[PDB]
This record gives sequence, structure tokens and C-alpha cells, in this order.
Amino acid sequence: DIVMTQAAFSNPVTLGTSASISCRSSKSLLYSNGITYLYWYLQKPGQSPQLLIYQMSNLASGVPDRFSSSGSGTDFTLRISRVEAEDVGVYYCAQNLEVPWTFGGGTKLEIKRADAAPTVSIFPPSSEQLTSGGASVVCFLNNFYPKDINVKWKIDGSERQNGVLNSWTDQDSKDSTYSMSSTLTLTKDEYERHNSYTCEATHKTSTSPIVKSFNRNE
Ligand SMILES: CO[C@@H]1O[C@H](CO)[C@@H](O[C@@H]2O[C@H](CO)[C@H](O)[C@H](O)[C@H]2O)[C@H](O[C@@H]2O[C@@H](C)[C@@H](O)[C@@H](O)[C@@H]2O)[C@H]1NC(C)=O
Repeated sequence: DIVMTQAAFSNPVTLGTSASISCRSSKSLLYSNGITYLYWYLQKPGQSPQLLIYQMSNLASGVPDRFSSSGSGTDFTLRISRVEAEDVGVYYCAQNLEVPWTFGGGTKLEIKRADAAPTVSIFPPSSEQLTSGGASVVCFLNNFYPKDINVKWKIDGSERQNGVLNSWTDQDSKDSTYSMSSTLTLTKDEYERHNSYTCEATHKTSTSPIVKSFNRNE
């Protein structure tokens, strides 16, 4: 079978400038009839893949001329002109010169927007979770860029790393920001043995961490 190779990540692209997604095939995709059997699909965050370009030079319905594909029989690039925030997602190349259809690994397009610092919220366990015996503490960091960010938990002044897990959203379709939750998972019993709960978010927008704290007994 034919192998389609593409890089997982792109250089972050500025709104209004040009993005390029590369793809290469293990065999030429140019058939003796003059058609190159290359396709481009876009998978947007939370959605199924959808066709952008078919057989190199055809624009799928409702796709603007901003998208264009060119290349040889083996080396291809998708060009996206005047990229908009809603262009974010994973771009897949594909071939059906031969059976079976095969797909590249996908390349994520990232929007390079101006840095933005996170808005930080801390959430003590609710009475409902406590009734269940659980005491997850959540620190939410909302609408920041770029994606890389560090959260530190302090419990009564001592750093806590065990039981802490971080998870991000995808880049937002409109404001091109990320959000992430840091969750400290504790039992009610563990939770009720300390008073002060702090999360500290370190991001490149500042040298000072943004710090949120609460006291369990308030
Ligand atoms: C080995 O030949 C290729 O086989 C693939 C998979 O069967 C064909 O793709 C399917 O074609 C049928 C129609 O024959 C339907 O369109 C399916 O949805 C396709 O998955 C290749 O056929 C080419 O590509 C299709 C999208 C059509 O445009 C078709 O006319 C083309 O020939 C077929 N490719 C070649 C080089 O023969």
C-alpha cells in the first residue's frame, strides 16, 4: 500500500498571512491519464474530517479559492491564503490511486495570535462531591496564548505534585486561545486534613505567577 507522510505540527501562522501544509507519497500519485490522485481533508476541533480538495485541482463545495494544492507526483503542498481563525484543525492528505485509500498522519494548523495571559479560577469541591466522598480541586486557566503554561499546587504552603493532572482544550475557533484545567484529585478524607489550597499559574505573558487561593473552612 502507498504511504502518505506529513508532519504533525506547523509553524504558527499569523492571521492574514499564508500557511503551507506539506505531504509526500511513497509512490507517484500521477496516473497515466494525467490526473494526480491526491486529496486534502480538514478535521476541525470536535468534528469529522471533511473534503477540501479532490484530485489536486478541484475545490470541494463551499471552499474558497484561498485553498490550493500543487506539487509533483510525489511532493505536495496545500497552500492556505489569508488564513482565518476558523481554519484551525488537522489537515490530512490522502490518495486513492491504489486500493486501499490511505491517509497521511495529519498536520495541525495553529494560529499565531498576540500573547494573552490566562484568567484563573479556583474551585473548591462542592458539597455534592464531598457527599460522594470525593474532593477534586480544579484550577481553571482560561483564554491564553501561547499554549505552554505551568501550574503549581500548594497545600498549606507545601508544593503538591502527586494527584495533579492537566488537560487542555483545542485552539479556539474564534479567539484562537487555549484553555486548560489543572485538577488535584483527593479523597474527602485527604482534603479535610489541610486548610489552604493554592494554585499558581506561570505563563510567558508575565514573570509573576497568577495566584488563586482558598481556605477549606470558609
Ligand atoms: C484502484 O483504483 C482506484 O480505486 C479507488 C477505490 O475503489 C477508486 O475510488 C473510488 O471510486 C469510486 C467510483 O469508481 C467512487 O468514487 C468511490 O467513492 C471512490 O472511493 C478510484 O477511482 C478514482 O477516484 C474516484 C474519487 C473517482 O473520481 C473515480 O472516477 C476515479 O477513477 C480508483 N482510481 C483509479 C486511478 O483508478
